[PDB]
Amino acid sequence: SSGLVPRGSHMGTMVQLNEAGLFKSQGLIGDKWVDAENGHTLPVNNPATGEILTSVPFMGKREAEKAIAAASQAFTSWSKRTANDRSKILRQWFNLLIKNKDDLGKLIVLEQGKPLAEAVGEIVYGAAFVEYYAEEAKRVYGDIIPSPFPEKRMLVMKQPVGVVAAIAPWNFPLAMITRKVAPALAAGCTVVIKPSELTPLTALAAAELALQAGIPPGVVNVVMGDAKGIGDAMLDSTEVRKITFTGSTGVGKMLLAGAGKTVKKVSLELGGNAPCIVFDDANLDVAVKGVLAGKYRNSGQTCVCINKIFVQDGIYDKFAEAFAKAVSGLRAGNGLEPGITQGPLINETALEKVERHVQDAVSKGAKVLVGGKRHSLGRTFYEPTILGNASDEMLIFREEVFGPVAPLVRFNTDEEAIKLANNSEFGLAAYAFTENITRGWRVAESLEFGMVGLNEGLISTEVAPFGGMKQSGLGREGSKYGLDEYLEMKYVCLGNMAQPVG
Amino acid sequence: SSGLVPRGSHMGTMVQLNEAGLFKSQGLIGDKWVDAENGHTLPVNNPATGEILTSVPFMGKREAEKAIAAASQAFTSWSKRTANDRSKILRQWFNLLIKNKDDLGKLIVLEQGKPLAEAVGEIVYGAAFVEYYAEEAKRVYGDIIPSPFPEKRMLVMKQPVGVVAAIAPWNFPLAMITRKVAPALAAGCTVVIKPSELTPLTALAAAELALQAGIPPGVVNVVMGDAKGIGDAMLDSTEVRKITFTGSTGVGKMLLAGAGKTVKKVSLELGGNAPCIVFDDANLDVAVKGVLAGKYRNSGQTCVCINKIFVQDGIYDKFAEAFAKAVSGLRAGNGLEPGITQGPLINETALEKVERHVQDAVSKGAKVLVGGKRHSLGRTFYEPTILGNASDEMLIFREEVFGPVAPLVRFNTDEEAIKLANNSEFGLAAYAFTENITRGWRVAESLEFGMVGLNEGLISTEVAPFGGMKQSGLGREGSKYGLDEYLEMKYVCLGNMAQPVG
Amino acid sequence: HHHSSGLVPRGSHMGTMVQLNEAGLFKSQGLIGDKWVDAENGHTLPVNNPATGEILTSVPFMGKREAEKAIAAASQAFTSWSKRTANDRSKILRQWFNLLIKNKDDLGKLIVLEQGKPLAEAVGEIVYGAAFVEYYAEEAKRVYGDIIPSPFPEKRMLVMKQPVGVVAAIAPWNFPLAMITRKVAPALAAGCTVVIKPSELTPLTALAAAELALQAGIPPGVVNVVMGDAKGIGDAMLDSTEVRKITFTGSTGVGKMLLAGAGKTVKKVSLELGGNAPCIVFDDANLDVAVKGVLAGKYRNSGQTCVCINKIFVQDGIYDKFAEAFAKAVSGLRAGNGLEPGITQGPLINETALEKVERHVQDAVSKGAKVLVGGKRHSLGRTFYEPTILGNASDEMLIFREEVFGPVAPLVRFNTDEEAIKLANNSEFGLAAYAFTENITRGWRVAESLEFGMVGLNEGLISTEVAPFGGMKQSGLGREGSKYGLDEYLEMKYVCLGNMAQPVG
Amino acid sequence: HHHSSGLVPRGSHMGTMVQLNEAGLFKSQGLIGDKWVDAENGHTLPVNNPATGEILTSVPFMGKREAEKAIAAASQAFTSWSKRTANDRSKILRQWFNLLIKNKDDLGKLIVLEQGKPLAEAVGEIVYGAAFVEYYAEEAKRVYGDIIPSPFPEKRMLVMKQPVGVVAAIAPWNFPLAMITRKVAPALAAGCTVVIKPSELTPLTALAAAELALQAGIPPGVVNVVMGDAKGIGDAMLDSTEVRKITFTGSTGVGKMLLAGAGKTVKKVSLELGGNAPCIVFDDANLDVAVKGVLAGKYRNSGQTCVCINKIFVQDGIYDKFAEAFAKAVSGLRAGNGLEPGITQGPLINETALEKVERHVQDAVSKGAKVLVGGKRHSLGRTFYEPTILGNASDEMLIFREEVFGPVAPLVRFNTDEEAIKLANNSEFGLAAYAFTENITRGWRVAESLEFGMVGLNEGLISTEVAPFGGMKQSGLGREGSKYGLDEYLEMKYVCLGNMAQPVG
Repeated sequence: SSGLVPRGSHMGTMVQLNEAGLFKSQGLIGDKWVDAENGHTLPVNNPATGEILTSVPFMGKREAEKAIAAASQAFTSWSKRTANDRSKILRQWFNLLIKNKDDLGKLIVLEQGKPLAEAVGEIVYGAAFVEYYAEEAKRVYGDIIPSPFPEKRMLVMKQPVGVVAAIAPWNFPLAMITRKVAPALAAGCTVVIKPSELTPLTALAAAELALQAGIPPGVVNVVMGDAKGIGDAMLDSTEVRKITFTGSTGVGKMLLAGAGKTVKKVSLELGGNAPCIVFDDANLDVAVKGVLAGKYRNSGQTCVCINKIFVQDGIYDKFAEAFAKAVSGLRAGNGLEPGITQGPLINETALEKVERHVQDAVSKGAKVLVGGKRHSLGRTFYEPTILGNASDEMLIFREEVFGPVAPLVRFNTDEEAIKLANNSEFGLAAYAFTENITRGWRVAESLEFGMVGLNEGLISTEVAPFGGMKQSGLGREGSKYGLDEYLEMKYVCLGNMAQPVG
Repeated sequence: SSGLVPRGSHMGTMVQLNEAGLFKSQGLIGDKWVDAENGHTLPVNNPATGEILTSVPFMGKREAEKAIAAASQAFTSWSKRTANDRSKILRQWFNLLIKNKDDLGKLIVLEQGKPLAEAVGEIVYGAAFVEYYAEEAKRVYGDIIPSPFPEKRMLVMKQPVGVVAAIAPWNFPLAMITRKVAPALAAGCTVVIKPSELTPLTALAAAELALQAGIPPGVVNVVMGDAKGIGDAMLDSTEVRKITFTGSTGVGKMLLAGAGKTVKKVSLELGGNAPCIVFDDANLDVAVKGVLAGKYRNSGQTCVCINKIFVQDGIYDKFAEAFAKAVSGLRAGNGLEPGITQGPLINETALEKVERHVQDAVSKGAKVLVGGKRHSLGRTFYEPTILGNASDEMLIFREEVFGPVAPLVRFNTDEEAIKLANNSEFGLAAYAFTENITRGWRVAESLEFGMVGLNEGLISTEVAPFGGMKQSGLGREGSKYGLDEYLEMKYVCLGNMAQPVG
Repeated sequence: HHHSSGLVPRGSHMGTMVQLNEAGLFKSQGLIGDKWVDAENGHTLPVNNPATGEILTSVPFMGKREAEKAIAAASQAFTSWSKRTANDRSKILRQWFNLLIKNKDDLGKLIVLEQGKPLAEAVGEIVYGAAFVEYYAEEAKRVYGDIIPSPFPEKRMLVMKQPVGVVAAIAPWNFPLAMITRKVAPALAAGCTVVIKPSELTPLTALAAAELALQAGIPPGVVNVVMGDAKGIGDAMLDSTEVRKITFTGSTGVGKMLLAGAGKTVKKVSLELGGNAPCIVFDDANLDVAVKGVLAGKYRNSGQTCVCINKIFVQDGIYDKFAEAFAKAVSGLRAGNGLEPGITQGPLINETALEKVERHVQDAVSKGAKVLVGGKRHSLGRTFYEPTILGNASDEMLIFREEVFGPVAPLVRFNTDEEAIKLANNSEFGLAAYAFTENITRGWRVAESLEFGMVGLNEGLISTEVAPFGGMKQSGLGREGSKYGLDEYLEMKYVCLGNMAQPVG
Repeated sequence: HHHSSGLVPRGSHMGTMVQLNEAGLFKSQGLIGDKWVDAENGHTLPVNNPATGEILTSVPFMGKREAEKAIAAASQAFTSWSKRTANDRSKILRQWFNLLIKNKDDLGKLIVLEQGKPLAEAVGEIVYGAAFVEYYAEEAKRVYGDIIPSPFPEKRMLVMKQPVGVVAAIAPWNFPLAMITRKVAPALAAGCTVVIKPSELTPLTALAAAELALQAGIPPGVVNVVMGDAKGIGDAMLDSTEVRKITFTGSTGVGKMLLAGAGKTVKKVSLELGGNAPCIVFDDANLDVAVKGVLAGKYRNSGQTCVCINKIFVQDGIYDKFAEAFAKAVSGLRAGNGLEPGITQGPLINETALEKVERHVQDAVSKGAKVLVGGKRHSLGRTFYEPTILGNASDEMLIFREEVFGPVAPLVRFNTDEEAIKLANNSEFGLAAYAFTENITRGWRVAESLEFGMVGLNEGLISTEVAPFGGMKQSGLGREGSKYGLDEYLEMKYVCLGNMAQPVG
């Protein structure tokens, strides 16, 4: 035969991305797109097909040092622009992300696997942080504080902290980049970001659009490869004043310890193990829809995912039946195909963890209501699963599954469920469903979690502060408060001041 | 002879303190004043006389664990009181500190050595944090954020973080206790505090007055002795959610690293190396008075102390002459004696550091204008000193002296002085003197320091945020912002909400 | 000196009056600057106890001349008071707060004597009224200015907030202490001085409060108290250049005239006027909570509160059970003299108030309302009225359309949520409203939908110093209580610094 | 169709008018709901170019009936507009902002044609006026409510902020675009609808702005524009129940009447009235900064700004050097038609304005003032007046006491700082003031001391959308620009939730 023999299954999509200038195979340091110093690379694979999409550089310490130096050089000028000037440029970036949302969504699907509707939704959500902080840049207010000394006047100024090092995970290849880069740039900081080596392409496309928006070279730098070597260069640098990380708890704890030697500002978001309480007086349809959305978005691979569901005795049977019917409607497959609502797990390690959790639960008495095996598609597709008769001795109760498995734990009293929900070292998201005003407010107040969905399974938004309590993190992303993570307060005391006349 | 043979030189003062119930020889754990588990003790000595004032317990890990358990038990009830209820109790504590200020001032003099006027001033200043946060407790405002989803409503709540571990240094035996304890208690947290083993008595007296105010047992706990063992118990505890430390940079960096393993919230204030810029157009009298106060308060032993003075070429001679005349008016001695304005350095290690700094400067060309030797009183008294012709190669330029030594560095241009002032890893206080509005605002904006005194050498106040940039710290103490260090934000998303009618 | 001498009129509660007089809290003069004064012509007005008819004392009948002198004293005192630190004003205001609380039992008795409410409610009013003094003593130190990012590189932008100047305050009779402190405390905290005209019906409590202000160290002229010819005093307040802000609580008709009159000198005006509070009891209300809440929200102060429930809309499914349980609750109330323990309803303030209540009840019964409990003057006579419930009320009744200010609760049946909310919003009033529902969606919806400045949701007692109180529509302008209450007494100033330099390095 | 036909009056700047008409920005009708309309009786008023005397077009002469119809359209549109999300309103307002900026050059020319200012100032006004639209598009999403710590364990306390309702806005002629957007942008952002009456002297720019609002997707009835009988329109705005807030910028006499009239329905009112801005040049001013700043602060818009410098107090030591350098600066100004490049002074708006300027100059010269530059009508005639400086001015002169609104700068010598500050504060005006000093203590002191809503310190050009603008004393109520500007269009609501439970564990 004669004809095109593609190496991959989605060449038309990759060609369209490349024609749009959104398909990159190099990192970004200052005013250049670059390879690693020795030309080494790593493959980026499509999780639904196994195919290599492209190689990207395998960078380390030296490239990270060069990126930090570029960011440090760019900081002086960027930080001294007016807020209005930074705001205009950031809005241009926001507009370009939205203009390119359909192609950027497809790029997320290719490298990370989620359904196209979720990927395009991630562009809209991620871009919203850029818009939000473009507006908030102009609202970094200082204070004039009444002085108890007649001869003194007291001010508070808020100024950018300096060069920021940012590390982002694979589960939201765009939004985890903008949630960190947007506030940093708005405040007047510059950044060195290390996206996940599993999903770097979307970060590179976002950086290309930042350059097109007029973000000066060196304000945004993107490096990837040897995550440990890059992270150590970020921690060892004097010029890096702040480090922001989202990812695994074990890695985050090491980063936080390492940041202590230079007293860096740190914000981080780590593992969660979100409880969801369905009370007897929940609106059943609202609860089923909210739990389905909160558990199975991104095939369970979200930091705010519902991990365990406590269901009150009176509603248990009706909830379990309606929830199983809802879960049975999910469809796994390649995210570029219409009607697909579950993508593959990111890799074999993730699949093996899901299988370990399910095997442990079934060995301790859990009942498989739906699913409980690898999907017929193979690879890293796992059937959406519900485990009935779950308990506090199970691995899935104690640890974050990060997959499409919903364990149900029966409970009797409200106090019992709230105390169980609060009995862990996690503190990211939690959820509750009840129609009663007193009960709803009480549960929301009582839960020891940074976010609470009350009659809501989809809580993500750029306007509100997201982050963890206890061992789930430090600091917040989104809202006015997210910008404070990138600022230093300064108290200025003016002396030898005079009394007003007449 | 017949008659009283006191062991110390200030028995009348110690008897008056004891009669007032302010002289303690035990720690405080829950509802009991306690010894160490094995009865071991450490002496607390008067630095002006060498005499033992009293012994206090030499506690460690086990007592710290018991104090944390008491704080954890007390937290449930204290955190659930209304803000108004906590506020009333904290105001009672504030009133008792002020009522007892003269005796509490004398206790600081005995254990730490500063002049009585400075010690009574420290009570007024330290007590002011108690008042401030009693008022601010009622002003922990949450938010209602406009929701971009018509069917959702969005709230932000702010709630106490939990048990706090606090470590305080010796240079402000009262104010470093209240700066940490007051916001923690106001927010609804409970505390375990380890005062300096050099100056624990004032902390114990403050805790006695807290009990008299109606602060419930276990809300405030005070332990001391094996600082490493106590600190390790604080870091290892799950229940300790936040740790606040003021002290040496080396110890602080180890604490911050150690806190990473449980993802604790940390705020800390470390070494500073404050530059002071005297421009050619400074008001000479204002500059001399401000530099004298900012350098020599507490014999130079303040975290915000002026460490190095940059003096512009045109004013150099007139400043050096007037400043030497001002420094020559200082008088060293026992802080309980009238007219004394310089107390002894805390210990022999501090004296040896001062001597090392002076010897290094003189070996590199500095000119002793005033002082430059141990005072005739001996012990740890050091003559107030001025070193002319100082330079950036000197130990005193590069490191925190924490003593009564003022080095003068000549400079030519404004830009030169600002760049030199900003060329370190310190970032706590800085000072500038200029009569010009443009120059003054410019220098205040340019300085990379958490606090700036502009035509002011005495900047301390509870109403404004104090803390460090770069390697000088994390977080702030004082002002509305100080309370945020003890709170966790919670976003609550209400779903299935209806549109307003008509 | 012999017990038969008549210089002090003999009467009931003489022991209480003697104890108040001994405490320095029983006054028969106004306060202008550093003097307690009579009116220039020695005219007076009597203050009578509404439960007994007995004279308590007389107060001056002052007018224009005395109001001008009080304004001049306040203007003279403003210069120094406004330039004190916030901390200095805060300390003095806390001393006043502490004195009010120290004297609460005697001050409560004084409110009972002149206004009539039960002693427990009067002592509660002292605690509530004094709370504004404490709140604004703290808030004085929290008048924050701003530093705003400048879009011009060479400029820096600040916002300062400074006291407006002399304030004229006019207070009504239903809370003789709290209506004084709600206005005086924020004004003083900001650094303003005040001329206050308390109600001529209940002036004694204001004078006692002013004596305690002087004892607290509030300098003479910072607080001045005048009363008598309300129109003449009000016209002097409006005509004065130096009065920069007026604050008024009282009748809508008088408030509208004051607002119009303030226009000629462009004064800042805050006011709180008539309300006509609807209360919606939905079918899914917790019955006990609704009954208890409506009982409290309607009958406190015998219905004489600005935020009192005026009309209750009850959903068809809960109507019968609510009406029965509510009648049983109301039957427990007991009218009498507020100094007698066990009494829970005092007399209406005067005969005009009683006649308005009788007019509302007669109109309702003539249009088909059913008297479920009460509906007549109490056997005690004077201005005591039986606690009343009118079933089968409608939108054509005077009590539906106008503020009754008395112990009468009309019940209006409704079918749908939307019907009740549209009905509740169909007036020019906009002060308080109330709703009872256990459902989260319905509760938030009703609270958002109601066109009122305050909403009680599963709550009949909403008053607090920490939250902003005031009216929408024709019920008022501005707010009292909360951080926002202090802004009524401040002027914003934008300061633009030019020729500024770029930061170095 | 033949060039000799007279349907379109021939004249100067026809190319510009044709380009504006082609762009959809040249209107001869008002806007009520979904229609562009004439007055009910077809009456009109002409709009003439002040530099040429030529007719631009006519606009309707509307009155009470049309204002009532506009209010009804705004009331109908309010229900839906107020219930959109803030994000939805923000997107639409940003589309309007972008359209104003896209059309800035043509809109600038339209301002020149009807109002007369130089084209550079008119295009600058579009950028400044449009900035309010952008600012409040962003601020719409930042209308934050509060959760307040409750002193009652069983209650929770919230503060919500919701749009006030239909707004009536009245704007003057000196900034034909920015005075429209400063009022319309925050109103729309909050969720209010508007009826605006632009100045009958400069209505075209408002109509162009409203066409662009419709193109942006602002629904019909959200913005309505009426003009003609200003008294009849204003009375319809005041008489309407549905108008909940009035905002007015213009003359003090008219503003005081509107404020008085608003009292009968207890409307929220914000207004900005006459100013009489003092400018203090201290002996230690940077001479160049003061000269440049006073030049800009006095002569922008030929002195026809609300914040224009009205009187300059110059300290004895710097007087001679300032007067000499300032005269040299002023000599550079050039009067003419604003469409001619190089022109920096346009004509005064009308003959009444010119006569007031002549009255002020004649009064000053009769009382001893020295004409340093100008002091007569410009050789161009019409309403052009020579830029003038009057030396040796005093407090007995009309120009010291009253707002000149023209290109005349009077200089008053003073000796001490305290003298100048007391003099600057001795009026009933309170809008802008200015000061020039290099000293930090003196600068902060003067800024704190001045009894004015805005202070320029070493700055003669202070206008910005990011900071609060408005007057103290008789210069106004409320603020425009900054986060605070949005509060003028909101009502606070306190919601108290009762029967709440204690948190668990």
